[PDB]
Amino acid sequence: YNVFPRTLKWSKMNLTYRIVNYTPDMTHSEVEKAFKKAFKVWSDVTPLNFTRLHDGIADIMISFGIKEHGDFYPFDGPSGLLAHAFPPGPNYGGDAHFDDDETWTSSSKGYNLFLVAAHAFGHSLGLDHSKDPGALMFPIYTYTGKSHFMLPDDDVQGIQSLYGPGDEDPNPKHPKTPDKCDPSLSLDAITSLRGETMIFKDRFFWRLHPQQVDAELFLTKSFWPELPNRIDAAYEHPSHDLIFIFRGRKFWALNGYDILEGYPKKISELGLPKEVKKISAAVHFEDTGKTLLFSGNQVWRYDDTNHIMDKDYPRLIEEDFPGIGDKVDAVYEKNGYIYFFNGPIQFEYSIWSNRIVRVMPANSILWC
Amino acid sequence: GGDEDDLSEEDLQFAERYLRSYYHPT
Ligand SMILES: [Ca+2]
Ligand SMILES: [Ca+2]
Ligand SMILES: [Ca+2]
Ligand SMILES: [Ca+2]
Ligand SMILES: [Cl-]
Ligand SMILES: [Cl-]
Ligand SMILES: [Zn+2]
Ligand SMILES: [Zn+2]
Repeated sequence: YNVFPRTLKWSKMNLTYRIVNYTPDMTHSEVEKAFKKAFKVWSDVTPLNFTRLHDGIADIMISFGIKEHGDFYPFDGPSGLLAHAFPPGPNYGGDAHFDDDETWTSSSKGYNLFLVAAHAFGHSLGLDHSKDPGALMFPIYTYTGKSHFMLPDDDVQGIQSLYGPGDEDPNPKHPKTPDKCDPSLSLDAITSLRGETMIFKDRFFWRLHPQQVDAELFLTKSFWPELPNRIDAAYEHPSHDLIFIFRGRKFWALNGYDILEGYPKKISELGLPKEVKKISAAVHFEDTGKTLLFSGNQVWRYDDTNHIMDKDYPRLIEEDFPGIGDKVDAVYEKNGYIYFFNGPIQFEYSIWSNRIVRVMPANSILWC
Repeated sequence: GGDEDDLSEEDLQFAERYLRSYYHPT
């Protein structure tokens, strides 16, 4: 998190707001419910408290504008700048204006008025932009998800640096964004994508280019709004330029930024039984056209080329790769070496000598 | 004197931003 210079703080807990005008794309009530939801976010974790006025002059003055709309800073038509806010202060201070060239909705369409407000209200309460991609106060918009909204920990920490906490936060457990260097870090799925390493953990993935040491951290819905937050497993078909992604019984094929025709499919179509309710980890071998799919203590070998499970499967992980425990969280392969992630550990399995070369902390893929 | 609001305005206004980037790229 970041606060503003001089630590611009409201000195009163009971504040006021006023919705000057409204977006055509929404109903007055749908709009009032949003902003009210948006302050609730901040109020739930601070001594703060918000009261809507219906006339005159409030602390936070909320209006909708187009292009040049009053203040020296103009809006930019559709997309681009979504809104802006001023830090706590006397007049323009606390205000937030929203772009009216936008399709405001309370859904996954247009731009979510409640999401954009929650963010922009933060500025109004003294929070500057955060560098954490996990934070609400991150400079770039991303539709969080359909699921019920939780305020990220970075934000809770930042706002409480100013005011908080309050008496009863209705759900104390706020999502921390993963730590690349925590030696207890365990991974969800791993894949190559266009030469780079993709490492999934929660609602994020790291992308780590062979030539970099610090990976970048994306939110998964930043790339693929449609995919879930947590991923079970992932693998690539490189030559065919494509990445497969698993969660529960659904699985997606993706070419760069878009889902393929008629995905997701059920894993049953892959030949798996019905009692198998998730793929834990998966790796494709371009050499041979086959894909390993791990589930529980078992492993399937599917023929990615000819679309059929190999015969003699499933087999037990403990037979075909002994000594890596009986589960596989994530796996990828590189140049004859398979990397098997079991909790905070990673095993380097040599196909060549058919055994474990070395053993190392899972996060050492993240240059830790 | 002198008479002027030393904190007349704030440059510290900040905007949220969504890129105009586009789907269907192959
Ligand atoms: Ca806009
Ligand atoms: Ca104001
Ligand atoms: Ca997994
Ligand atoms: Ca994999
Ligand atoms: Cl995986
Ligand atoms: Cl903003
Ligand atoms: Zn404005
Ligand atoms: Zn902002």
